[PDB]
Amino acid sequence: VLKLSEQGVLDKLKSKWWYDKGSALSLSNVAGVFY
Amino acid sequence: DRGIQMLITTVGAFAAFSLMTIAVGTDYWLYSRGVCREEVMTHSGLWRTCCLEGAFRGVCKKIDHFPDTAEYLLRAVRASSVFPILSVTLLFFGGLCVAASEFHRSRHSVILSAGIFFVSAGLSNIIGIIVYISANAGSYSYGWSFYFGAFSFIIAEIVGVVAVHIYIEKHQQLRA
Amino acid sequence: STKEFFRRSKIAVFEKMWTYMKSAEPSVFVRTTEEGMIRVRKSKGKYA
Repeated sequence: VLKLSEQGVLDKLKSKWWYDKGSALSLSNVAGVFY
Repeated sequence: DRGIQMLITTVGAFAAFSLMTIAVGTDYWLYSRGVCREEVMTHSGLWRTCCLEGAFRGVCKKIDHFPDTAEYLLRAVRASSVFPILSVTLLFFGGLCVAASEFHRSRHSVILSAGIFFVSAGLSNIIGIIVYISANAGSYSYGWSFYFGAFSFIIAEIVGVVAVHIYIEKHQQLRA
Repeated sequence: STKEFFRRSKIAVFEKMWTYMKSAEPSVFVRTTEEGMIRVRKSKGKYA
């Protein structure tokens, strides 16, 4: 685990499996009175 | 001022019809941040949204309008853009009646019928804008296409004021 | 330790933060915590 941590393997695996996964009134409130 | 009022109507009808046709065709209605197929700054319209920068710049795909009857009707109406294309149809007919007034001066209802078509187009255009804003909502900026549509609505209504003004003046002169 | 943490980071967000901090001119770095506190207080919300 220490070797894998120091070699960036855990970081790469994390980045791969986690990141790479990837007010005023509105007219809709008064839209009835305009129609 | 009968000559200049008729010239004002003719120039306005051409200007109002041209701006609506440009507004519907031009795809610069809204500057949004969407995708072209990561999200990029794009320029939207009535049928297609296309990117403004990046690798996929210049190329784009038809807007997928479709992703409970209330939202289904609203989505269908804004999908077909019926109201703005309806305003274009009314404006085209309004220009026909304005042009046909010179060719057939015997009938009097011709110029009035033109006046109603110009104001009817304005009513159709304002419904489309309200529906378009309502549907899109369900940061952004409006491009010159939106202002071209709105400006033509002001021109369309102004010509409608002048059109029926001539009809009243010409009928007032005949009766009294 | 914070500068060393950002320098040796491989997380996308912190690598981006370090890439920015290393190039920023004038130096975004300070010599004392009091210095950074005064820099945030006197930068009118333009320094974090």
